[PDB]
Amino acid sequence: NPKSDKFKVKRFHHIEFWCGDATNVARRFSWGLGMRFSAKSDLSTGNMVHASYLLTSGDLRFLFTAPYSPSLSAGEIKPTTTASIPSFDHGSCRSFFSSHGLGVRAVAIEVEDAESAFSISVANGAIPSSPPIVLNEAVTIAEVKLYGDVVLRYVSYKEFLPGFERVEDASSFPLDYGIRRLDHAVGNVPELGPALTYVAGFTGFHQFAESGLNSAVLASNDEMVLLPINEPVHGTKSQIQTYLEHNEGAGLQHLALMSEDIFRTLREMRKRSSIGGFDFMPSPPPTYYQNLKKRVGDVLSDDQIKECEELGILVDDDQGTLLQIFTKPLGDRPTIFIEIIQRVGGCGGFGKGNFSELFKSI
Amino acid sequence: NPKSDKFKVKRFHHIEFWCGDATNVARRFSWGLGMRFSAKSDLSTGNMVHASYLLTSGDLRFLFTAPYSPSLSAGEIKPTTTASIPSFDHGSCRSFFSSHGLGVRAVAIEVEDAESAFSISVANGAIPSSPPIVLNEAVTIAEVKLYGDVVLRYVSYKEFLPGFERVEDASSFPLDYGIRRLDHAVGNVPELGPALTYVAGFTGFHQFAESGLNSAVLASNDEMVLLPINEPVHGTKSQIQTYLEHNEGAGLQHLALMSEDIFRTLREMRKRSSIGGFDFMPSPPPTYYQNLKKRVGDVLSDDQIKECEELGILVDDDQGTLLQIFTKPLGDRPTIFIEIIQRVGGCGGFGKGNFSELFKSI
Ligand SMILES: O=C1CCCC(=O)C1=C(O)c1ccc(C(F)(F)F)cc1[N+](=O)[O-]
Ligand SMILES: O=C1CCCC(=O)C1=C(O)c1ccc(C(F)(F)F)cc1[N+](=O)[O-]
Ligand SMILES: [Co+2]
Ligand SMILES: [Co+2]
Repeated sequence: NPKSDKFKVKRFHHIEFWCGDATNVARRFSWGLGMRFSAKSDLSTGNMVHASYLLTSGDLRFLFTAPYSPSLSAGEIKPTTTASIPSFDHGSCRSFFSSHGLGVRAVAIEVEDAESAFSISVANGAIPSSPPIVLNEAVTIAEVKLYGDVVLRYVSYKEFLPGFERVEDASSFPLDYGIRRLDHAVGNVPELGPALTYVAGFTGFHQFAESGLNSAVLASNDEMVLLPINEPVHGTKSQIQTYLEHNEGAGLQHLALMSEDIFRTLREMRKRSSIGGFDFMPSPPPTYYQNLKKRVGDVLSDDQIKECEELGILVDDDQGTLLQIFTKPLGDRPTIFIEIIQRVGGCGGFGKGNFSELFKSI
Repeated sequence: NPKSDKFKVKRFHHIEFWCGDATNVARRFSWGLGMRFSAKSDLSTGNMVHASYLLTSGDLRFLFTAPYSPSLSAGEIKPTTTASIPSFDHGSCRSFFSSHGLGVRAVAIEVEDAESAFSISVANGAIPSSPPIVLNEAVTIAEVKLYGDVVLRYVSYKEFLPGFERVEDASSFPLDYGIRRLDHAVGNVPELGPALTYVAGFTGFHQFAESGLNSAVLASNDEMVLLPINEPVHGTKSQIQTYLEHNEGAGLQHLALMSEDIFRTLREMRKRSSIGGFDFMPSPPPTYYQNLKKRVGDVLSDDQIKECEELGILVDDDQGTLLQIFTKPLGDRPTIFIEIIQRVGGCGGFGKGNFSELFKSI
């Protein structure tokens, strides 16, 4: 950990999904994941450009943005626009959604100064996506191309964003399953070589870490933001190659959401998989948990290990051990999905040893 | 009722929504309305063109179709395609979804013969949308332009559709709130004149029926399919004019879903409005229900009338009385919404008298 970050980054701020209808996506994710309706920005607030709805579960913030009819804001220009997120564009959102479907547009990171972070990034090789825009003389947002069509959004403060309105405490249900923070966001790239040296080039992020894939992890000075990047290899399958085929290019593979009580979260979500929520990947056979008594027998009690077999949880090092489960793809395309992890910054790893442990069941 | 239908139509068959992501829309509607996951047609079944998911609640069938990546079916042509619905097209679906957002694409009606119904319709002035296609030598589907970009789909049998697969009885939750059938589907048109004489021209459907709108209803020989069409008037507001502005053209305004126990359905849905379901329109003041004892006092008991005020239900003629409630718009745009009705074919009317009864509260 040389702490070679070119500028001071704080932590993950929010994740912005781009879809054609932000309502139906925000309603499903809120029920399937337990994120309360936080803030809104649409025609009811005065936004004639895009409809944005924020879901929050602890510190995690999920934003869902969809475009309106361009004729509504036809009489507007950028200086007098009414969009809460000035980085928005009708052409880019419909191009992003027609090429990738439902996917993550921007991985937002809170920094010390967004205007300074934009200049240092661009001067070190970052492709500028959106110039720094000041908002109500309090919030500043900037965006640079991350990989594919996903952009890295810098945000700095001196409340979510201006223009948004906090929903009424009675008009929103305080849903909460246990998810608190965003752990890491992983993206798939055809070549990790040019990608790892690019992202770490304008950020100074240091590297934190039969296979079917090759991957490495970038992290900040305190390992609070973690950006793993994968690359496929041919000669097996290669589920990451099928990602690039169905996603039609690079993009964010999965979001890792941290929870305080992974058993309560998986109990709340598995009871909702078939009533609007999210379906989980197939659980490993008891052979996997028969070997769990040998790997984490001294780390976990048999009553708790057997409970992991009931929910189908994957366990896996030196600094500590982590628990993890993977949700099925979040939409029609077999692309983006969700990973629920519990650690006991970046302690426990990323379940890289589970690839060999899962094959041992056969 | 002259029974002047040019061909024998049976009843409403299904409704097909067109969105960019069929999963998130089908998961929300199933939880918010109580429709079980019926059949699917996607890559898991062999469809490399579109992802379609059928929701059923009694006889009502809601279909949700979204396009895949065109490169997946790039090596296919129409004779050797793998799409379950041959009427599908990547260009039309993305054009429909980029112009109208989430909306109804096809109002399907079961007929005696789809090939004959297509020929009689086209020969009487219908604009052909999709030619008749035979499916597994058992099902025949045909489509003609209805109004705007909505098309009227004819379907005839000799199971939903071939290519689809019935989901497993264990992999689907038997959700059921009480909705059983589709009553009527209403569309907004800039001019009902050219629209009413067009739709009734190639179908022979007879007319069944300060205002802010002008409307008329078309119906079959047995009044089992009901297609009301509205037109705005300027000089008030005009919520139908705002429909044509946000929908960017004509389209289906609202779907009327019939239920057997309107009180149970509204009790199941109102408890789910803030947890992924559908929000309802504002309920009328008790002044509206103070006049309910004078209009339907001899038609309903005070214990049941007071219960209608708790759920905020609208009541309204000669043949009988009907109950009705309107859901808020189903997505980002203030366009398409849902109406829950209970009748005691087409008996009770369409709540046309509620416009004057609602204004009496002031
Ligand atoms: O967290 C990461 C990034 C590094 C490599 C990786 O595959 C990670 C996964 O989240 C992960 C871990 C384990 C498995 C397993 F073993 F279950 F297949 C799968 C994944 N994965 O591809 O998401
Ligand atoms: O069913 C119809 C079609 C004919 C006219 C009409 O407006 C119908 C409605 O479903 C309806 C009825 C009453 C109201 C009221 F009174 F609550 F405003 C509103 C509608 N509507 O526009 O859907
Ligand atoms: Co991960
Ligand atoms: Co109606």
